[PDB]
Amino acid sequence: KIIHLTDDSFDTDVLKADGAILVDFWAEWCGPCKMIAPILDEIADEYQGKLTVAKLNIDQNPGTAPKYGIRGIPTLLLFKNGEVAATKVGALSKGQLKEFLDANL
Amino acid sequence: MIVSAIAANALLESVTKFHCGVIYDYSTAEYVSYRPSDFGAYLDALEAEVARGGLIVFHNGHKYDVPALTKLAKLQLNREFHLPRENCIDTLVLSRLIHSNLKDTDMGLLRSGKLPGKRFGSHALEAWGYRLGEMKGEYKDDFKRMLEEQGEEYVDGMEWWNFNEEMMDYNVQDVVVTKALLEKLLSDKHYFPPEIDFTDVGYTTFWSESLEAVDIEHRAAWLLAKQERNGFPFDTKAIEELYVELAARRSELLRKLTETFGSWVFNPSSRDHIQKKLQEAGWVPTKYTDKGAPVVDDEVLEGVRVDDPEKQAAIDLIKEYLMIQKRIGQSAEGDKAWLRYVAEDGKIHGSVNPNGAVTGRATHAFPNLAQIPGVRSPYGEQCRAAFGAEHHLDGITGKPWVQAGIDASGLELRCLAHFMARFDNGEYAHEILNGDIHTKNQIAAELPTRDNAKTFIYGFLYGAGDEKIGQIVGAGKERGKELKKKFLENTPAIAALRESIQQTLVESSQWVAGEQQVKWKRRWIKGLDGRKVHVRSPHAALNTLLQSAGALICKLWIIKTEEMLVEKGLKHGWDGDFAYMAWVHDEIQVGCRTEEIAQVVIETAQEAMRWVGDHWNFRCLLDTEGKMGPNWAICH
Repeated sequence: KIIHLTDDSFDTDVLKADGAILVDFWAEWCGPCKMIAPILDEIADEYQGKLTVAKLNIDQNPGTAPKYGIRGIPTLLLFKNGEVAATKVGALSKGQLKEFLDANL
Repeated sequence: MIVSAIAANALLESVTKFHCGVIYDYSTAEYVSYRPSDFGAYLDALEAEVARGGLIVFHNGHKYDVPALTKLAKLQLNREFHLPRENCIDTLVLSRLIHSNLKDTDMGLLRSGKLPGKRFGSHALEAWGYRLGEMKGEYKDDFKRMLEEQGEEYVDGMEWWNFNEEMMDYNVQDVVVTKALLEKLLSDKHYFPPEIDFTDVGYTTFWSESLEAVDIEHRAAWLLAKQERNGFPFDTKAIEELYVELAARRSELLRKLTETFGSWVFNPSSRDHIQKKLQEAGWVPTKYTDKGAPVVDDEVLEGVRVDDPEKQAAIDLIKEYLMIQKRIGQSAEGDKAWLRYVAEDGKIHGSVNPNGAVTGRATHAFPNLAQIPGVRSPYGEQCRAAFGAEHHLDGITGKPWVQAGIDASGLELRCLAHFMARFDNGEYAHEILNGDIHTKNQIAAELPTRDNAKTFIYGFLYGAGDEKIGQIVGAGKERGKELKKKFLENTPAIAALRESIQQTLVESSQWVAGEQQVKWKRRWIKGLDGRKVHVRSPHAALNTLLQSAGALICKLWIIKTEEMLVEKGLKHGWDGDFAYMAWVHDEIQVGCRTEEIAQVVIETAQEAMRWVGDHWNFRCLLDTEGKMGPNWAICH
């Protein structure tokens, strides 16, 4: 229940996608992202209908991350109609994400 | 004989005022101090020693003191002051002549704690004061610390701005070190015989009763010092029109080489780049570089094959890119780039150290005039065009001077024929004159092509192993032994050459724990003028012998050529008829006002080259070849 984005398919799956899109700007060899990858799997499952969860590996898709000023990873970007509504960098929790999204939902 | 050293306000290139100078007379055994209002009498005191036919002792005087006192006398006193080259002695040159093997010598000097780490092996006046125990301090430091307890600060090199009583005292300090260093050089009996106390002789006795190397080095240092002041005319606009073609190419290459690799930044000249790359494109390093990860390795890059066509095609873009940085880093962006060194006369005044080597082959730096890319190397054609006499005006007509480039025709192989004429009775020497010596070496060493003989003869003579030799035929260290031994059997004289000479410096040799503890007869090979030319290992040494002959040949060659040109009637400089612009080992670049003068320059150099061969009774025949033209790309 997780979306893989490239550079080409970032325009259609995210920028032209209606609804909240949560993008993980992650990489192959990084630490806090390897921990939250199981977290997004259950959140993508729970927020079915509401949220679309997507993952972008910036080692293979490295042209998109600079555009959105990715400072540290993992960087979560809540896209709302091509625009970035709220962003969070690093690891996180599910209850705190729930509070976060339902505040923006 | 008098000993002196001076203190001015700045360097030779913008000095304006004479501060002080001290003159120790050996006949008076007493010093004399001079001050800014005593500059006039100072020049006369030097003229007086010239009238007696005595000697004047300076440290780096040939290159700085003498031309500065000529320059200062024109704007301050408006008088002409030219110390004759015969009546001048340079302790710095003798130090570079007598103590060329300082690098080892410093080991014991280090153990003492007497020699600074910043002044290791240096031939500066102060550096020798610690060696002889005469350094009560240094003017620059007795200035800085005393400026603290005065208030005001310090600017990089402000101690020479104004005449101060502390400079006058340390001006003496430079003089007493010159005297003691002179006597330290005169106490070497290999160069200065005991039968003559040179401290109290005329110039006529000094040069002839000293070793011949003493005379050449002072003639060499005087001439090359003139060459620096002449400088090399420079087309600034041309090099500027190259950085444009290169920076644009660098950025365009950088762009294509950033589409092939992402980031989180593609680096032009980083070692952490190829280390991160190619071993991700499918390349496993054949050869590494030391403690961790291979270096840039330009060599393997030609042979790197990766299954990724884009990565593979990008390799050649890296090859060009790195080279673009090289020219740029030499012509623009370098700290010692050419554009930074162009003087306000439209010339590059590249410095040159006379005997800055064991053999006597000179060294060039600031900027290294002797490493300008060749016309065969990419963009070297344009580079060589930037260095030309045509890039100079003219004192009268303004019509660009013509350049004359004369090189020593195959000096290395003829030098080999000379030392081996002692064993073959002029056999190999005639093969040079008869021609196609590389053809004979090809037959002697059993090589397939003549070009393979060319790369063989130089590598073998200079101590190459078997890899470079093996890679000639597409092999490794294996192929080499039979190629070297076969050449030895077909050319006995070369083998016999290393027999008597290499066994002239040993009694018996011995291996101790992997180190050869050779019992030496003398740890120094005699040059063509009796100087000491040390080596290291007796396993070859021949390379040192041949390069010593060649460098000593050209040194005398460029001296006599100028001497004959002056004798024939030509005046040296941009205001006369010709000007030395650059000396590069076996080739020289001479500026000439008219084509007629250049033709004489070419002929004279050949006449001087035959004169050198007759002088040292060279067993082989020396020839030279000249090229007339506007610049350096033409003269070679």
